[PDB]
Amino acid sequence: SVSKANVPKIDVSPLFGDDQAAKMRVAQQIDAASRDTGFFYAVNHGINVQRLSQKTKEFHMSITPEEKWDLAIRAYNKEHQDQVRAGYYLSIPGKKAVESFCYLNPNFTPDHPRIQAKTPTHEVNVWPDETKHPGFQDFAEQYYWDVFGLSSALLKGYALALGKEENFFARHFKPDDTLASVVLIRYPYLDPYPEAAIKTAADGTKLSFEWHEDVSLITVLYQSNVQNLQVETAAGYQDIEADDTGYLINCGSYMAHLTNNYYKAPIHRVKWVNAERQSLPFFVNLGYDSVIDPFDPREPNGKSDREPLSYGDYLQNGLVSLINKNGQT
Ligand SMILES: CSC[C@@H](OC(=O)[C@H](CS)NC(=O)CCC[C@H](N)C(=O)O)C(=O)O
Ligand SMILES: [Fe+2]
Repeated sequence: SVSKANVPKIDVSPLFGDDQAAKMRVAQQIDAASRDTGFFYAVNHGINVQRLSQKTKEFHMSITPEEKWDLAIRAYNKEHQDQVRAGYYLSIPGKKAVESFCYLNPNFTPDHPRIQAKTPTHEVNVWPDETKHPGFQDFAEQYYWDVFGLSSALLKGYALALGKEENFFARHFKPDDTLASVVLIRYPYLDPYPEAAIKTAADGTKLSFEWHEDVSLITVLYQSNVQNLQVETAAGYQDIEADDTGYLINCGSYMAHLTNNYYKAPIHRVKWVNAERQSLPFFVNLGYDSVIDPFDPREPNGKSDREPLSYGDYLQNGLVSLINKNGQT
């Protein structure tokens, strides 16, 4: 009774290469999707998503309660005051179904100047014991760089789409300083599924996570093949078809700011489904001091009545606001 959202598949492979005309034809497809529902699937992205899913499953299904406390963010473990972002986010049986593991830039090491300075939103990742999870830390760090590479290519396409040179965003998206994160979200099957863990939208739809815009520049998402996402359009909420072979891409509210809402950050939500599944976002965040001057591609002089906002300010406020709105995940 809900209609299907228009979410085109775009072959992004030309964004990795040097065929400028072909990159422009990709850019156009990105422009079109961004102005329509705000979602598309990136196909021919080069990443082994089946192996991602398998390694992620192995982790989620083998990590023990003892380990989850030992890795827990501050919201679950007061001993871990430095873990605001990175670490384990516990479920609460009977009340909260979702659980997840977040990690940041592998280059945020104890000697990183921003870690030394204790700058907000920068943390050193926590990992489980290697002997209990062999290969996991190395797999996950490598995945960070594989999805970083895809995101750089995507950002070349968004820049071209907006009438800019292809490095317009990508120059602010750097291995040594990016605030990008990976989140490995487990949405469990539960029998019985507690009502407490199911939210209800104003329209009656049962949800697992309420409506929101993403806190990102763009978001680069892998999910299992279980339909769950909806996007608000002018025709109401529409269902996003699942595709476990591609990456679902959308703009976050930083892109909306920079573009004066020419590329809106689409409002979307997560339907409740009683299915064991994965939601594995990569949030494309810039550096803490990155500032892009806002502009408007619908105005002849390109000028915007919005003020510049540094990415670090944006991100810290955004993540707090999202927790206030939709709850601690
Ligand atoms: C379809 S919304 C994507 C995913 O939800 C999230 O990841 C939500 C909404 S985008 N994001 C967050 O909670 C922000 C996580 C930020 C992360 N802890 C960080 O520090 O970067 C889900 O529930 O499937
Ligand atoms: Fe989201």
